[PDB]
Amino acid sequence: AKLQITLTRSVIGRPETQRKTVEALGLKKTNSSVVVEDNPAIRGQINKVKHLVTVEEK
Amino acid sequence: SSTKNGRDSESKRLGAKRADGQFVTGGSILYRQRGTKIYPGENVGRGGDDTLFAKIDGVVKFERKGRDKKQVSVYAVA
Amino acid sequence: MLLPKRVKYRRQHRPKTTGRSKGGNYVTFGEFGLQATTTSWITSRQIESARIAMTRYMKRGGKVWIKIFPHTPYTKKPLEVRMGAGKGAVEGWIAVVKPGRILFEVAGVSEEVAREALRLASHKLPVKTKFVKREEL
Amino acid sequence: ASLKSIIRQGKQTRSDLKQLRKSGKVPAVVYGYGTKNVSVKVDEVEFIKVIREVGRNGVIELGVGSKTIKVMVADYQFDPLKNQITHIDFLAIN
Amino acid sequence: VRVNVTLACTECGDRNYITTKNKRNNPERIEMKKYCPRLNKYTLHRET
RNA sequence: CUGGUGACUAUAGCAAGGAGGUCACACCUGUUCCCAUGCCGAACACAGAAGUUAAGCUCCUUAGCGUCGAUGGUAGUCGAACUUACGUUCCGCUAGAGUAGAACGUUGCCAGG
RNA sequence: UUGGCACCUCGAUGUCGGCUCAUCGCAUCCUGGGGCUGUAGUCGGUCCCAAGGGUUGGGCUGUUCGCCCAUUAAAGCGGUA
RNA sequence: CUGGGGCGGUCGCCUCCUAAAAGGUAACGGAGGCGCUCAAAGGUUCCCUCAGAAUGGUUCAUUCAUAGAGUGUAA
RNA sequence: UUAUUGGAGGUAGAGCACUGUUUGGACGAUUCAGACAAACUCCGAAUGCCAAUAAUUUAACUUGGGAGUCAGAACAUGGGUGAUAAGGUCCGUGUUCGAAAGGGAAACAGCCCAGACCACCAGCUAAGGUCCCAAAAUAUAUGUUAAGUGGAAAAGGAUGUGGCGUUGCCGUGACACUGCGCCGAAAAUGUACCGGGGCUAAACAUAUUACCGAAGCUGUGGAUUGUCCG
Ligand SMILES: [Mg+2]
Ligand SMILES: [Mg+2]
Ligand SMILES: [Mg+2]
Ligand SMILES: [Mg+2]
Ligand SMILES: [Mg+2]
Ligand SMILES: [Mg+2]
Ligand SMILES: [Mg+2]
Ligand SMILES: [Mg+2]
Ligand SMILES: [Mg+2]
Ligand SMILES: [Mg+2]
Ligand SMILES: [Mg+2]
Ligand SMILES: [Mg+2]
Ligand SMILES: [Mg+2]
Ligand SMILES: [Mg+2]
Ligand SMILES: [Mg+2]
Ligand SMILES: [Mg+2]
Ligand SMILES: [Mg+2]
Ligand SMILES: [Mg+2]
Ligand SMILES: [Mg+2]
Ligand SMILES: [Mg+2]
Ligand SMILES: [Mg+2]
Ligand SMILES: [Mg+2]
Ligand SMILES: [Mg+2]
Ligand SMILES: [Mg+2]
Ligand SMILES: [Mg+2]
Ligand SMILES: [Mg+2]
Ligand SMILES: [Mg+2]
Ligand SMILES: [Mg+2]
Ligand SMILES: [Mg+2]
Ligand SMILES: [Mg+2]
Ligand SMILES: [Mg+2]
Ligand SMILES: [Mg+2]
Ligand SMILES: [Mg+2]
Ligand SMILES: [Mg+2]
Ligand SMILES: [Mg+2]
Ligand SMILES: [Mg+2]
Ligand SMILES: [Mg+2]
Ligand SMILES: [Mg+2]
Ligand SMILES: [Mg+2]
Ligand SMILES: [Mg+2]
Ligand SMILES: [Zn+2]
Repeated sequence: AKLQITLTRSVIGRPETQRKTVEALGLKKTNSSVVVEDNPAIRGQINKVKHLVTVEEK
Repeated sequence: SSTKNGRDSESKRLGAKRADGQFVTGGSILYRQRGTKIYPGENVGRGGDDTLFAKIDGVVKFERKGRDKKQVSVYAVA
Repeated sequence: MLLPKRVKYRRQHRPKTTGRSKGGNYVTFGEFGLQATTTSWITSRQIESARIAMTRYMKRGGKVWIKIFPHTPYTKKPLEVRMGAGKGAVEGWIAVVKPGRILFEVAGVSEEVAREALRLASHKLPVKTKFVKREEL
Repeated sequence: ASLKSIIRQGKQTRSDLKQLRKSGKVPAVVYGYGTKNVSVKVDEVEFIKVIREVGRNGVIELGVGSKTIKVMVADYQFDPLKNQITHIDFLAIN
Repeated sequence: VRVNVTLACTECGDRNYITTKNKRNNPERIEMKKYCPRLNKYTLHRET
């Protein structure tokens, strides 16, 4: 019931809305990580920026 | 030669001014329009230029009327 | 054919040429047809030349249907003028053809004759074409 | 008169349908009196053989999941380019 | 319409009520009852 | 069951056939009064009750037109990858048209019976 | 080529023609090789290979261009501000 | 203002399209209109319903006719 | 910012119910069939937008002091204009440059990867790559190409070759779809678009396993400024 989200791609060259979603997930710099409880809202954020992040069931 | 065209009037910023489900005060404009594209509903007035406005404080509801017509009402928040 | 007898607006935005053919993708009046596999504008002169070729080869006797009509006018500026100062004057009339659109239909001749006539017509057109028969299961 | 169909399990994606049509199969749906709606897939060559052996308004014995229900070709979708049947509507005539 | 007019009361010295008319249509001095603030009633205001 | 009066996106409407008037509704007979026609008691209004279901109106059986309408697929397209190809690929959303099918109304009060 | 665009140059990138001197391309004017011919021969037409060399002296006009006179195997077309 | 400048055209306001289904959005882009009018063509109450077609008659009548008429004026 | 819920609106597509355009029948304008539309719509998305109450996140607004800016550019994409010309021009949307170094694209503001506090002769990766120039596979499996195609182009032409099929006569044909090649293919200082050498794979298509590769991330030490509790 917890996911670890890692920012594996740069936000450079990405539209502002994707950058805002990445910021809302708590990810700061490239290869930084967060651990958050799984719920539909977090899943929606991840789906929006899934080409930029890696998800591990943690 | 020359073009005979090149004229236009100022855009009039019509359309919805408040959202369905939003709370508004009395006198708030809900909709600017030409004609009755949307009709005045409950506790909603229709101004001289067809502007729809709330007559009470309350919550805006856009609803259908008949088959091919629409209306907007305002209902007092309980 | 040649052109509309009248149109509301003689200066029109040019049509979009991407995508596939919206309709008229089946043989519906005759036995055989010319189906476009490539996209292009088709002018009234191209239509008229293709029609003359096909009907001359068929030696009359058969029937010819032209399924596309040049509804859209297009404009051209005068030779050697700077940009701007309004849109040009109507230069010709075109139809938009996308893959799948049947251009001509024929009936009343044998299969071999239809094939030869449609090949001759297709060599006048700016699109790749394929010979098609009336579609059944 | 006889054609065998495989039930299409779940919701197919676009890629699933593309692979299906590439592999010579035709997505199809069965509906009508006496049958509940089910998505199936039949071989294109076999379907053409059956259709040429019975015609257009004919009755087809369609094996649909341990049930030999009788159907008629209500409608079908065809791609004039590449000359390929893309979808079939089997109506169970009861 | 055609020309601006001023309607005058018989008691008020104000000419508050201006309006318009068509001279060919109404060449005669038009008159109508209008509210008069200084008398607090409707009186007869006539074209000047 | 009928009527009065509301609510609902015609699933309610039109069309064709048949059944009924005990009360009720209606057609109807008239113009003295109230009222009334750019003319006419056709309408509106008023007296009524000779009569009649004939039409309106109720009831019944039809999907004929109209309306409603899936599933499946197709077009389009948010996003991603490739690419410059009148493009390809993956993913989510997903029409319009057409198909099966629904449907010859459901219901709130008030009164009568 | 006539243009379209306005990207370098306006604290300056001299414009046409000729003269002098060339250099490169080949879509070849001549010369060399060859296929077809409605190629008898002599001459031609057309296409293919080929850039080695060659490819004019005057009248008119500032002219380029062009017309003309007289030749020549031929008097080629273009690029190089 | 200006796909250099001049010459031509334009300069304020209204409507539509371009305009990418909120709003906004440019070009010497595509189309038009305004610089009024009406003493009722304003207010209110009551009543009313069109264009067209067919069919008959030396304008009238019947039937259909959701408006295909009208709405002072451009959309 | 996302989830969910509600709403406004007419684009893409589609359609022909209205307006206009158009093809072939039939009957004597209507009807059957089939098409077209920025200023057509019986319809109608995806998205975007406005809101309402959960998750994550870090802003937001007001009032004052001080500005600078009002020449923009390319790329991608929705469109006008032009010629479905321009490194053209004018709007919408996004990114980068501007004001951004580092790696890749031979060189190359605007493309791809990625945002340099300082030091290191440490490590892992991105785009892109791994025969030599020049770091890392002369890697593995299956096949295609014979054109140096790869390493700039079309209508059209052709017993080039491979995979798929529906078929006909009795080895042989017809037809349909498709992979990769061939011809069509002529320019000016010098080979002269693979960057060069070279390559029949060191080309191309699928699949897999390694490795190289940046100032990205990590490791160690240090500087400055903040936050939490030196
Ligand atoms: Mg406007
Ligand atoms: Mg007013
Ligand atoms: Mg159609
Ligand atoms: Mg030039
Ligand atoms: Mg510029
Ligand atoms: Mg200068
Ligand atoms: Mg200098
Ligand atoms: Mg040569
Ligand atoms: Mg030579
Ligand atoms: Mg020479
Ligand atoms: Mg100028
Ligand atoms: Mg002038
Ligand atoms: Mg929008
Ligand atoms: Mg808008
Ligand atoms: Mg004007
Ligand atoms: Mg004026
Ligand atoms: Mg469209
Ligand atoms: Mg038509
Ligand atoms: Mg047409
Ligand atoms: Mg439209
Ligand atoms: Mg461009
Ligand atoms: Mg530019
Ligand atoms: Mg832009
Ligand atoms: Mg920046
Ligand atoms: Mg850089
Ligand atoms: Mg760099
Ligand atoms: Mg570089
Ligand atoms: Mg290069
Ligand atoms: Mg470099
Ligand atoms: Mg380069
Ligand atoms: Mg490594
Ligand atoms: Mg190297
Ligand atoms: Mg090495
Ligand atoms: Mg090569
Ligand atoms: Mg090459
Ligand atoms: Mg070639
Ligand atoms: Mg080289
Ligand atoms: Mg290289
Ligand atoms: Mg490093
Ligand atoms: Mg760092
Ligand atoms: Zn007074």
